[PDB]
Amino acid sequence: HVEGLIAIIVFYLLILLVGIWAAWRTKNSGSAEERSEAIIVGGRDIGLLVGGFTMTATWVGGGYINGTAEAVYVPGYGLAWAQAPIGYSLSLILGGLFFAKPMRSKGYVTMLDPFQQIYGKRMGGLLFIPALMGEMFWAAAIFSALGATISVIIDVDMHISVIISALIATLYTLVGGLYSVAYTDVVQLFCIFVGLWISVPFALSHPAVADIGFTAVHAKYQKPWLGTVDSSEVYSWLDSFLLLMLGGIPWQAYFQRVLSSSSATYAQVLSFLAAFGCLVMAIPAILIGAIGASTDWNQTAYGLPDPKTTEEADMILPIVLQYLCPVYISFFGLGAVSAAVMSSADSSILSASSMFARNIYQLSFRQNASDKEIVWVMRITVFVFGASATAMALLTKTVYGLWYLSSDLVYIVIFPQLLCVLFVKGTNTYGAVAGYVSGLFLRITGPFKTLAMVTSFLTNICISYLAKYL
Ligand SMILES: *[C@@H]1O[C@H](CO)[C@@H](O[C@@H]2O[C@H](CO)[C@@H](O[C@@H]3O[C@H](CO)[C@@H](O)[C@H](O)[C@@H]3O)[C@H](O)[C@H]2NC(C)=O)[C@H](O)[C@H]1NC(C)=O
Ligand SMILES: COc1ccc(C(=O)NCc2cc(C(C)C)no2)cc1OC1CCN(C)CC1
Ligand code: NA
Repeated sequence: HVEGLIAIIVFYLLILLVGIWAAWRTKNSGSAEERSEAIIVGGRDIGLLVGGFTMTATWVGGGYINGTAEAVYVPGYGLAWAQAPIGYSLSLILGGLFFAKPMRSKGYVTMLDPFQQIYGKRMGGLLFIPALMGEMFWAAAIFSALGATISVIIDVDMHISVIISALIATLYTLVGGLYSVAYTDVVQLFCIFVGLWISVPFALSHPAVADIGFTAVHAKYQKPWLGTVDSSEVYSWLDSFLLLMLGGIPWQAYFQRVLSSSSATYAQVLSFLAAFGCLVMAIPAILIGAIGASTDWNQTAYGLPDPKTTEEADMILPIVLQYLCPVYISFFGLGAVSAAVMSSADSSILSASSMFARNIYQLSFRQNASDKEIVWVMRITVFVFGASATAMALLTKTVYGLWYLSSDLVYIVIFPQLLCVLFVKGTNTYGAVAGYVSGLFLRITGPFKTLAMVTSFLTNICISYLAKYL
């Protein structure tokens, strides 16, 4: 109620102030005669602390902490079917092991730079379409989820909340660039960590909560929360896991921090330190889900209808932090959830705008452009993309339907091409078109998600080698 609103106002004011202050601090830190790169790659000196904070904050936002508890709470699901915490960590480990050093060693600026140099500028432009939709729909889904969460916590209609959040996210982003985004994520990580880890001890001691050890393997009010994977569901489980594991890498939000580190060796340690952070920040969510599963919602104020019978199972974590915690701590908990839902919007906006500013506007349409023109183009693009994302979140009712399609398209199309450029020699632009056509055809017409990725990958190689033989 009042405590939640007081937390939100303070948190957003602090974030705005830090974002503005970072721009003043770091306006002069860059190549003095190349201002276009200073707002994209950041001057190529970010250490272990700031890098480790921002890389962790990128991957631990969105629906992570609010859908990790829901999977544990809902009967028929459990720890077996909560695959985000393990998918993200394995994706980060694989990235740091195999992809991070080669990309940073060659000193690229954007993810599309490898493609345009070998395949061609036209093919680099064609691969811009799948990425831009993903970056512009992840932000829309995040904005919708934030509105839902805030309308549950307090009563302010979705429009004002989403508009006020999006304006603040865009304002410091266009003013600062990468440095504001990186310096504003330390506050978010500290808020989330402190709130969740101070809330969890108080919830566990409520008289209504039972023993989470006994509930895990024995049924008291509902089915055990460890879960079970049936013999029929093995392949669906593997496909769902592989989507997150092998589809989180080919994103520019990830490659904007791999390419902005001091050296190749410091671009691996950040991934290895973010893999640990993803696991560290997921334990309180699992614990809150287990609490919610073990609780008896008849002595608390929520009333006899259980949250999953009233059809509020997406908001189990706010309900626990509100009803099973004292107000002093509920303040910190609600601030933490509000910080958690908002984490990965600015990174997506900056990632979407940087590629259009560099690869599309500069390198293809207008090569002969000064740095001032490109700076203004980047700022205008940031504003337009933020406005478009907010409008899509508020008006259209098909945000998730398009997010699901774009997520599949990225994993089926972009990932096979990245492997081919980085690790396979002899590839041509005659096989890139074949892969791009074959993946799209199978996705649109008709586990078939992973089989399309292998068909897209294996059609890239055979045609490219065949074209050499003609
Ligand atoms: C949920 O909480 C309620 C309290 O809000 C409790 O319900 C208890 O259930 C007992 C049944 O063992 C009931 O007691 C009976 O009440 C009738 C009148 O309706 C009376 O004629 C009987 O002699 C007997 O006392 C009553 O509904 C209620 N009892 C008390 C003392 O509150 C209980 O804690 C929980 N119930 C469930 C179904 O989860
Ligand atoms: C194929 O790539 C992904 C597939 C699924 C997810 C995922 O988060 N799913 C659960 C979910 C939904 C929601 C709502 C907001 C809609 N919040 O969480 C994320 C994926 O890539 C991200 C990986 C981290 N970073 C690079 C951004 C992209
Ligand atoms: Na961020």
